[PDB]
Amino acid sequence: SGFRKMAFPSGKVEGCMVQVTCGTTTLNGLWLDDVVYCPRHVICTSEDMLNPNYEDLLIRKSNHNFLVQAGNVQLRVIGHSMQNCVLKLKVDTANPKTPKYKFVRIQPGQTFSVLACYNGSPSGVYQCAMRPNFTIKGSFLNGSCGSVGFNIDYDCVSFCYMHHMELPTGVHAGTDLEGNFYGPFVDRQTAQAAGTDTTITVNVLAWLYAAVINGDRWFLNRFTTTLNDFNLVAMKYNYEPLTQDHVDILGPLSAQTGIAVLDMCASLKELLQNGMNGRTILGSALLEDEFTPFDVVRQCSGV
Amino acid sequence: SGFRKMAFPSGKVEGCMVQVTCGTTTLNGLWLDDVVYCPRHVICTSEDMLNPNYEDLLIRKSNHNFLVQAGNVQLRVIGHSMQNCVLKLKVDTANPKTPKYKFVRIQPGQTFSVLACYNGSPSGVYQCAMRPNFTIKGSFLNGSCGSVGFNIDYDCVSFCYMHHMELPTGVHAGTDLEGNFYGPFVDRQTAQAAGTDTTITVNVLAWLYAAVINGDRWFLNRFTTTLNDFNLVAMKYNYEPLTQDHVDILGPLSAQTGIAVLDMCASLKELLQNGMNGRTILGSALLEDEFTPFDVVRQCSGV
Ligand SMILES: *C(=O)[C@H](C[C@@H]1CCCNC1=O)NC(=O)[C@H](CC(C)C)NC(=O)[C@H](Cc1ccccc1)NC(=O)/C=C/c1ccccc1
Ligand SMILES: *C(=O)[C@H](C[C@@H]1CCCNC1=O)NC(=O)[C@H](CC(C)C)NC(=O)[C@H](Cc1ccccc1)NC(=O)/C=C/c1ccccc1
Repeated sequence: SGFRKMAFPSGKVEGCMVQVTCGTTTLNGLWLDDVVYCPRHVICTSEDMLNPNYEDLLIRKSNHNFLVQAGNVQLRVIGHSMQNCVLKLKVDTANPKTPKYKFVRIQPGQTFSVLACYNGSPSGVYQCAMRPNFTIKGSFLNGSCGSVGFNIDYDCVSFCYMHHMELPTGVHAGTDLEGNFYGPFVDRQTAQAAGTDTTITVNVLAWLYAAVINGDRWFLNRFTTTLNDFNLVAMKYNYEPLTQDHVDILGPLSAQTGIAVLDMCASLKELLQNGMNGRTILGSALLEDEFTPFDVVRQCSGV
Repeated sequence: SGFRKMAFPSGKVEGCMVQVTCGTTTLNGLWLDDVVYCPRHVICTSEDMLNPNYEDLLIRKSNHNFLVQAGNVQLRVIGHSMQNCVLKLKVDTANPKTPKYKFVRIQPGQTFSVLACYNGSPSGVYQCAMRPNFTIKGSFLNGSCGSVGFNIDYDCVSFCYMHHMELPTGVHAGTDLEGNFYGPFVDRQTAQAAGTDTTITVNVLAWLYAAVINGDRWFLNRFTTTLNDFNLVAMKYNYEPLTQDHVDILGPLSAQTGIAVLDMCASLKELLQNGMNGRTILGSALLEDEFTPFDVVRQCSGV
């Protein structure tokens, strides 16, 4: 028993982290085979933060402008290119620690582990969800760029996030590993706003099932609702619409607990309209939406 | 900026996990140099559970009754001994991945990272605190015994916890790596109940400082209190007494924010007496007590 915000074991990714310096700017790089991936804004100066044209800063760079350090071993850069908002630095050594890996782009509402690093050295690991507005609520300080997000399936690391920036609201924005930003953000010093966020309804339901599996039952009731009547309540509270595919995805948790999805929806509607009246669910006084149905099944395997 | 429950990178410990089987019972072991450490209840059977004489059970075992597997490689057990509630299995191979390490026993109120494992294979990593009643609120299923808790300083792994059991309340109990239980628990079958828990006051104050560092300021006030008057309120709400050493430990966070410790205590008193009136702090509607002052400093480093 127990339910915790759990990250994937980070060992396979730790072996991929290097330090990339260009000018007086240092950040993190991801070393896979003979390529190091890093945010392209490593080539920017104090003087070009509002109007940066990145082909040219790049055209004006040479291979020797990039110092790549793996531990205390210097890697020789033998080629450089831009891929959207990331740089690909070809180095003269394939990383012997390269895991089996994939570059996947994730969907809002999906979760991943972040390995926070500074100067190529990992600091900590934690779980994040991609918000409906394509930001993430992380923990990132100056020097955290090149910190990657990932999932692991058996021995294959699916990289999904590279960190680039913090917004004025304190939330975080980045790219997939092809260098394409999540959301309407750009790698400039512009104060940018994300759109309005919403709550990931299917995840809240999954976490309620986690609660039941773990013995928290006080919020259950006889009642059931229709999908239509639930979604009318959901939109009033800034919750995302629940689709039939969401209902289907919750099937296995529904079967394990014997609580029909639309029954659990009736509990959620009451929680939304009444609050908790001083009680907690799995140690929380708020409704939690950063656990996917997969996250619950993986962790609550067998109770 | 940002504040998350963050675990240490788990790579160094992943390289130490093995699978230990004796009879029909499989659990995890910790392989350091030429010794594998595991819970001694691996040698118990279905019908000796309520009070095994472990020491009778061990004299009846031989080296070949213990099968140890590191990945896909069987390790030969060449010796076995009991140290309190753990077993030391001497193997014929020193683990080439052994980090610099220490066996430390932690205090209630301190935190550590848990690498949850099954069949010698790591599943996830998360942060735990040792409760004042010597339990931990973890996520542990059947097969997770022998999973370890640890902190990392520089590149030295300080192991502090090995998992043994779940209490009827759903919380978890284990030993240090010398096999001595945290708290009044035994690796046998009784009606084991935790003693009454309390909230870790110094940690709540540390987390309030993290909140300020991260721009959550609504709970601040212009009052200050005396340590005596605060501790009278703390005792009323099941909070641990705040000592002058606690105030001293909070010094650096006090200086960084310019909020004197006893001023922050005045905010905490009002939070305890009024609640939050529907507001949140660092995304929480409850007062969080599983971040130490060190956890905050290390993460809210330089704003
Ligand atoms: C890379 O390591 C770094 C990480 C972020 C910086 C520190 C805070 N948390 C982080 O994750 N990424 C950047 O520095 C990035 C470089 C750009 C994309 C070229 N910039 C930022 O993240 C933010 C964007 C921003 C700009 C203006 C307002 C609000 C957000 N830049 C800053 O935070 C700097 C703000 C600043 C500096 C000096 C004086 C006043 C304000
Ligand atoms: C080792 O892997 C295992 C992990 C725990 C078991 C599964 C639940 N979560 C865990 O962390 N540790 C044990 O199995 C341990 C072995 C003892 C110490 C020799 N036992 C337990 O953790 C609990 C103790 C307990 C016993 C009775 C009531 C409450 C708690 N044992 C059980 O959970 C088994 C309960 C049970 C089994 C079969 C029928 C009815 C109840």
